[PDB]
Amino acid sequence: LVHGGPCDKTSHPYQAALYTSGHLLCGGVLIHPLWVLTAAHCKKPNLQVFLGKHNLGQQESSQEQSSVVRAVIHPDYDAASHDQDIMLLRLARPAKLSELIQPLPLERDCSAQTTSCHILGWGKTADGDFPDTIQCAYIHLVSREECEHAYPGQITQNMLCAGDEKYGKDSCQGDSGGPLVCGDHLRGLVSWGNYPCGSKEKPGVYTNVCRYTNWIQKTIQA
Ligand SMILES: *[B@]1([O])O[C]([C][N]C2=[C][C]=C(C([N])=[N])[C]=[C]2)[C]C2=[C][C]=[C][C]=C21
Repeated sequence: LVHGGPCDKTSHPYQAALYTSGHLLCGGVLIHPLWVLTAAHCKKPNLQVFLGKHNLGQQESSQEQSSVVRAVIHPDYDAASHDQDIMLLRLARPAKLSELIQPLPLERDCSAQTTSCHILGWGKTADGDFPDTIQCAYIHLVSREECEHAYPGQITQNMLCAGDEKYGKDSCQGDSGGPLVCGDHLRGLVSWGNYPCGSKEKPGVYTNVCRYTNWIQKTIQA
């Protein structure tokens, strides 16, 4: 997460840390006591979901860990374009809910216009290093049109754009599948964007969570 600051330890109960081969691969959102939402490109062997995490370097009294029973990738994911970049992870055990582990409600209405949002994660920072402490950034919902010029012919009804004009706060490698929270509701998931990370000109591209209400429910109820 570029041009951000360390998060308030209490402001991210819904945050998931996805691990593979012993290193942080992705982010995720606890959306149900048994389910983590993430990006589909995060499908890597033997995923280990860590909930209630703040510092990845230290062991914490609030941390909980779980293996993945099932990883459900949207049937229409196109890895070349990131179209339908959504995955559902069935936790081995229903997560021990506390004040530091809580599900986050998803924004079902595609109409909703709370441009005032934020990103969070453990992706590579401005110094080029992976932070042990989770990074935050307040950002705004960038226009369909600006994305249509920043990214020529690479935006669909399944993608949302977000960024900050003044500082250029953006998501980066390691933040994949992390939440875009708007009005205390999940609006999107870190999918892709610009290199090097920075939303000055070219914003960050996110998965459009509202487009997947019926898919998520039909996968949770299966
Ligand atoms: B993952 O964490 O990172 C890459 C994609 N990285 C990325 C994310 C956001 C932005 C942005 N907003 N400018 C740019 C680049 C893909 C990936 C693949 C497998 C596992 C994890 C990731």
